Amino acid sequence: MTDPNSPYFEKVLGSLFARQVEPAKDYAWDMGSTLPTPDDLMRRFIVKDTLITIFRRHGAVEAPTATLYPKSSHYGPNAVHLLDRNGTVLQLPFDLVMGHARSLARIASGPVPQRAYSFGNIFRDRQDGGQPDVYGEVDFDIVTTDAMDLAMKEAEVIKVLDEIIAAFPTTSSTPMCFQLGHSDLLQLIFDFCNVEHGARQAAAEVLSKLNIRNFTWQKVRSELRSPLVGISATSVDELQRFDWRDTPTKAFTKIRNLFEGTEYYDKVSSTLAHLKEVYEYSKKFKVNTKIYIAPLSSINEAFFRGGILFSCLYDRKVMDVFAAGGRYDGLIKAHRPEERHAVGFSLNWEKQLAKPVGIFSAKRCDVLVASFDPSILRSSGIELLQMLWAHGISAELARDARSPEDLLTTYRDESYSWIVIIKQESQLKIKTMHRKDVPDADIQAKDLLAWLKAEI
Amino acid sequence: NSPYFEKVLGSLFARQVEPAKDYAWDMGSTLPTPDDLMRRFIVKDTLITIFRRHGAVEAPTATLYPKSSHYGPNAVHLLDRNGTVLQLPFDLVMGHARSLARIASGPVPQRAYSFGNIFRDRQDGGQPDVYGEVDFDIVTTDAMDLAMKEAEVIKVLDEIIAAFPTTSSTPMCFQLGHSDLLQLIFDFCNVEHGARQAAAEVLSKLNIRNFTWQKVRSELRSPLVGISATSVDELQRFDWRDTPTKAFTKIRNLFEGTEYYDKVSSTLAHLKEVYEYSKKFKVNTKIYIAPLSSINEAFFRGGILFSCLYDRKVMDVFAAGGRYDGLIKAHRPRERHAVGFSLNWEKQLAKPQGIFSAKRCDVLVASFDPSILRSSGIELLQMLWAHGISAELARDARSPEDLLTTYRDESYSWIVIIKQESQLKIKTMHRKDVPDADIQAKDLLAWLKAEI
Repeated sequence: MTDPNSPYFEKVLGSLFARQVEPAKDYAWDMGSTLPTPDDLMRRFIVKDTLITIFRRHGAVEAPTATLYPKSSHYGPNAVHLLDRNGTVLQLPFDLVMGHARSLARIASGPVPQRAYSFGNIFRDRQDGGQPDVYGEVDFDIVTTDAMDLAMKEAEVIKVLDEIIAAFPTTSSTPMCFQLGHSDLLQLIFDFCNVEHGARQAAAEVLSKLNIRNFTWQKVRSELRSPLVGISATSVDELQRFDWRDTPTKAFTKIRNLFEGTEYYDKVSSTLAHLKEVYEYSKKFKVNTKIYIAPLSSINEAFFRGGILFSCLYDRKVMDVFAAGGRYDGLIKAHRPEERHAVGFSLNWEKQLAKPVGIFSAKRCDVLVASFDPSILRSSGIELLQMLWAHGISAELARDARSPEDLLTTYRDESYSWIVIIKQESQLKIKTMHRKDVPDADIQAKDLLAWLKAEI
Repeated sequence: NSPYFEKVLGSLFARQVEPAKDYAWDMGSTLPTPDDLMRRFIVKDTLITIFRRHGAVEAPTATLYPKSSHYGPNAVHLLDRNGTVLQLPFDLVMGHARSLARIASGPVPQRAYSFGNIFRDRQDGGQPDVYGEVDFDIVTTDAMDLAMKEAEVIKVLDEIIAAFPTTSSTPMCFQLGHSDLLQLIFDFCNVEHGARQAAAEVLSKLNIRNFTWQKVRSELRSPLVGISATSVDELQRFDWRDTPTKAFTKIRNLFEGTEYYDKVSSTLAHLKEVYEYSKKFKVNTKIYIAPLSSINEAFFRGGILFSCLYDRKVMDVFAAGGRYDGLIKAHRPRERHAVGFSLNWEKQLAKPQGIFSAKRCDVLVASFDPSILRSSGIELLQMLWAHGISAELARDARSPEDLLTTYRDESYSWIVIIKQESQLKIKTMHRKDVPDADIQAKDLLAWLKAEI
């Protein structure tokens, strides 16, 4: 109710942007700040590198992401908000689709890659004056200027996620499933159950948790019955007639049977044909993960108004989300002040794929170059290194050591494929570390490249 | 921080966006073309390959932190909910030095690279300008072999130079200096301390893009800096570069008989050891000593400074860096040592049969029957993907001339056309002397491998 043009607003802005940071807040910013261990970092590199290999098979390129933009009303206080000097409230990305949709709505007309992936940061606010929590998210998006084969693009996105499942150990040998829904279906269900328009976004948000982390229909009913949402007891009864999932042919029949005599039938039928087409394309793409139709699917439905929704789940007795997405044509249109259509998923790849709970056998560094003579180390050692780098072999110089025992103790936390020790008179002792049945070999320095190549 | 300042702050963060401001934010914005994005992938992929040879891993980069007094109004400044003025990265070294001073995570990787964004503030309400910077850093926990680590950073740059077409056939050079050398020159030339940062900023342009000594002297004598004419004359005695042995001799001669001689000589001995390690690393690009080197010297206080330059008649900067141990200490609250470089890799390397012959997509799967395209086409697609072959599906087309006209702005290695009875017509597009071939669909995989 405050006057937005109140002159106290400019007074405090200029006053605060003139203040230098107070020391208590400067120290509080990153007091208990920790960095991932270098073993975490190598795991992150293997995951990212595997992910890009999958994306590139599809002809995708990396696209840049928006870092900063006017706040969206679609987020609560755990989004990071910041003020620029002329008073606009800005946010850091909370997900990556918001900035991508805004960019697709606002950028000048021009060509955009059809298939693109992006690695960006998303942020969570903490209320202790510390820096925001930061997380790596990866998106894969298919953007077209024509509305042709919309269901086929959607099935390719599901296919990419199926390829990711197959590529990683945390997902390759565990039950996963896809659950497909559709914003038009959900809104027609809301029409069917006489859910008041002012309550639907709140209802969608509670439903997005249904059967995730043991958030059963009883919990859902509570929150929908709370006066913060305010759904009538009869409407919740009707919505519960849709609390199920099933394989597609069955689920399409159930749904048509639920809407049989209603005015909603033709629109639902259009929507089920689209899901059917997606399901059929997924069979052509050879998706191995089980597909379910879940009519109350609603994760981020405000972003996906008018389009398919999908989530990929850990399909165990208690389920959790692996990735989620949908067609966000409607989010693009809602941000226009050049038709563009987009479907994609978002994935927290570090949490789901990189944290430990094969591809991870790759070493940070294959060759350690060492010598017990400090002066040989800093001459011949350097000359071997640049040779190995010139032939694509990963290699690093050791610190000084007095004996093999002392060297391996110093490097007890590291893991190499080979440890090369430079002796006097151009002779190399090679300790093979990636096995244990292989004895140490002395070779001539001139043969190091041949010996390493022939070893593999 | 009276209850006054809070109440207005909370109301500021509740205020709705002005429509004119919301439009201005990204009115007129662009993305790079899809061709630029593929070139960026190739460059980034080659860079990472170089870095991984050294055992390096990618380290995360700080996105947001309390504002540094060193930047002016072209750095992006933002207020958080507690009224602290924060900034977006203006460069990557500031964030890395803060982290190394403020975390206690014990072991950090010794060799690391990072790709981050840096930002420049705009005046017309538009979003900040964004640029992609890449850094390579070597971080150590003792003062042993600092010069060897510095020479390795220089060798990584030499490997980048040899790897890319825009740098491997152009005259390039390294110019080496040292913050202690620069500050001893300032003492020798009687340059007042309040003027040294502005002086070092002017000197960082010396002979870059025709910024000759005449232009430097004008700025040094201006109110931007305010150095005496005597002091500028003495500084000109250092306006040269030479190969290292000859450079060290000239510098010792200029300082002979001064109180600074000992510290100069000690500093020259560090630079000689970097030069000697560079020869052992087999650095191919010419190395010069340039006593007035000063790019970002405030970040490299107490450490070596170096730039990598295009060495044509008109010179320009490729990458720059230095040892920023001193920036780390300056951020300790109320040891770690680091050296590295920074480079705008998109501008220098991605801005345009070579690394850039790699195809965005090797196979286009087409058909002139829409139901075959959407049945057999999908099946061939997933089969190609499952064997690591990059492939995409064409839109509908009525003839090969229509298909080729539609895809004029793309470049594939092969166009596979599906027709009746599991017959494929394969057009070879990466050569020109190769005629079309019809094969059985069950042989597409073998046929492709028989060509590469």
